Amino acid sequence: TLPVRLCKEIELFHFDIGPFENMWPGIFVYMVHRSCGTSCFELEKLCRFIMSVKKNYRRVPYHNWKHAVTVAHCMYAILQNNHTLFTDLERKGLLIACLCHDLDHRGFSNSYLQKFDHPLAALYSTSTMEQHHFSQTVSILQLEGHNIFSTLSSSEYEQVLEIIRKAIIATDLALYFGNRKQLEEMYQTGSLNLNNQSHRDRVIGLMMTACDLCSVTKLWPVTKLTANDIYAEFWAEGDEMKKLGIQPIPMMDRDKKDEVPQGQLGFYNAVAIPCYTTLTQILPPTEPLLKACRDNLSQWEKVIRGE
Ligand SMILES: [Mg+2]
Ligand SMILES: [Zn+2]
Repeated sequence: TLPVRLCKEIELFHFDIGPFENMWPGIFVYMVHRSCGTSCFELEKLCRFIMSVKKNYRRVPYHNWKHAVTVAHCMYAILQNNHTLFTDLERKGLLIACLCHDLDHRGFSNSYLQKFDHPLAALYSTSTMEQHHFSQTVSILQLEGHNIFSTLSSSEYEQVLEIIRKAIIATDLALYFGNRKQLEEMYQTGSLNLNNQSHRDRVIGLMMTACDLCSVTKLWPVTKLTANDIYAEFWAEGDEMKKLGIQPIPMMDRDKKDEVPQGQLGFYNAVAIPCYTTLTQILPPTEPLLKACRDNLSQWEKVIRGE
């Protein structure tokens, strides 16, 4: 059972799962139960699926089990605030996609894998890791007793894997820039229509980006602690790059730590602030995410100024 104090807190966008590690599997079950009913999946199947998903996140500093549940929780808060707008299969597909979105991540970006001719880059040309994370999701669903979508029809089973596949591919940041530009135009003119499937996929796509970057929408002490974990992974990539005779970008160079506040400032102005601004225009109840992002942009502007 979930403690009473958490039941109120889990609904809010700023909830930090950080302090409840032993409760993360149960928090995911509670979010699924609240989002699509107590008989959303056969409980025994769901629990085996969750533990296998947990076992398939590596012990890397950032793209680990904790990140998967953080992203899942952010999606739950979007779905709890945007009732009736999402179908039952979408609510169901999106929570699973979020838990699985970074499965079997090795702490290396697509650029490294594409630059050092890694076997995964030969198999998957673009969105290299995201195509591997989707493959890991399908392999897990196909394990004995792990098929949580057994109750669905053929038509429904193939729809949910498609919601999941597009959702996991939308977590490739390289695709975010164009997707947000198209949504921004559609909204400003008045073309945006959620009944059109292509628009829906785009709206879901940006929700996946919002969820995946939600460490920038927590209270400042949490945002700062997560950033140290992201950088430990980025700096470990840059160290391998140095060993292979390639000077890494500043963001992955541990000798360039002093550029972090300015790098953070640019990531908020170019990536995160526009993401949550566009999301807020389409889904007004998601406003707390933009407000929290703005509060952390102000904290980074304070670090650079010397406050
Ligand atoms: Mg990812
Ligand atoms: Zn992620």
